[PDB]
Amino acid sequence: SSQAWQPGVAMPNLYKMQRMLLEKCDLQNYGDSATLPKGIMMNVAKYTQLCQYLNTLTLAVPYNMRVIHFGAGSDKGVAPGTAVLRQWLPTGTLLVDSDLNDFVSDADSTLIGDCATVHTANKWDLIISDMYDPKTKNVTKENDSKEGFFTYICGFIQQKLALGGSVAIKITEHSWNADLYKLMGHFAWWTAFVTNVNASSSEAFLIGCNYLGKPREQIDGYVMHANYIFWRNTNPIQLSSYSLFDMSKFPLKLRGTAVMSLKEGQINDMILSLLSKGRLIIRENNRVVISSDVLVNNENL
Amino acid sequence: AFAVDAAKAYKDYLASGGQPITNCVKMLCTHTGTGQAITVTPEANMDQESFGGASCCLYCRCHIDHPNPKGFCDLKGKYVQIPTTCANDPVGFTLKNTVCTVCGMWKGYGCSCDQL
Ligand SMILES: C[S@@+](CC[C@H](N)C(=O)[O-])C[C@H]1O[C@@H](n2cnc3c(N)ncnc32)[C@H](O)[C@@H]1O
Ligand SMILES: [Cl-]
Ligand SMILES: [Zn+2]
Ligand SMILES: [Zn+2]
Repeated sequence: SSQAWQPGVAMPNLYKMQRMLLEKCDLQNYGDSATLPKGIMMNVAKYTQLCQYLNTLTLAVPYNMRVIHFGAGSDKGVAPGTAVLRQWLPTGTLLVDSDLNDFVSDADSTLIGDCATVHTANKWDLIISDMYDPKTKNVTKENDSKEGFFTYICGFIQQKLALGGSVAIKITEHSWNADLYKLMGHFAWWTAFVTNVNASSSEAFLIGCNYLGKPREQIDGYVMHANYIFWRNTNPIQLSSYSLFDMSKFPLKLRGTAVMSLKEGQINDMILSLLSKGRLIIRENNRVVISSDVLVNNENL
Repeated sequence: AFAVDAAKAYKDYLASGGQPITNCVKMLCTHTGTGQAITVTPEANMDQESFGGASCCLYCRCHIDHPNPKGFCDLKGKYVQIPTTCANDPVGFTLKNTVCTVCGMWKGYGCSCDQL
């Protein structure tokens, strides 16, 4: 439809309010591939459409913004998604990325290793994850909530996402976590966004917009994922690369959103309102310091 | 006294007919930019492609030290504009060419400082 000229399709609200049972994901357009512009990689196209969609939300965009990107390496040993994020984000935005395997990157700093080894002294305004293990795509076994790096991501959000910040976390039919959906109820708004270039995949980005640090809504994550699959199962999305050809309004506007440091006792309804509108970030404004835990072993003799 | 000469090695490899380094990260952009060589955001004009800088750097891509004595990289974290006719080998292009320190275009691919 007219959806084909959008960067992708967000989960309609009515599907979010259902109580479906989890079924297998059977996509009508399965196997089809979008025609990408000449020489453009899928992950560049995909991140571009993700960023085009995020431009339509009420993201907080402060000065001295801090973004961290998990799962940023490719099997090519480069970081196409990080390159798009850096293009999108205002110049000077502090960008850190990470992956299990070594890769070369345009980020300001890159940590190599299991994400659970990553620690940061500071809080973040935006968290992007493309972390994924293709071995989860096992149609012969039950599709249960997954732990692994999702357990890390849930804790990291609750501990290190600034109030007002946002996240975009890649999931698929089999790569998902019930607590992560439940955590989407701690943002002013949330959705599951499917890029039009990859619409034949059960992939989506779970987007939490403007973190409130407490539940606005109680979400059962097993039911929500079933709701997501029901939507995908019943709403074929036409593969489309159209939005890639209009880049004039791509850059994220440097809103200069205010940053304040506040203690949990000071977060009143008026603060919560400002957080909910993309008008306020709550965190310290100190230096950005990160580290990766390294396991040491001497296997000699 | 001994240090590997990766630049010479890549030049000789290309002259002997080797396939250019691939998977340089090409960006989507308007292609209405300034055309300067190395920029904080993609600046390709109609005659250029913009690439993520690190992916077009021989030293980054080969996991070797940079020539700069402090080991700094001119490309990492920026975007490099490559003439469309040379976009089949962005690494070779960035290695073989030099940026005009006055106007910021590639010498011989946009720099007109030596014409007034
Ligand atoms: C879809 S790919 C990365 C694509 C990349 N974002 C890009 O821009 O092209 C999935 C990534 O998740 C990473 N990954 C998966 N599990 C991980 C874990 N437990 N810790 C860290 N990285 C992980 C993989 O190494 C892999 O590079
Ligand atoms: Cl629910
Ligand atoms: Zn380099
Ligand atoms: Zn010049």
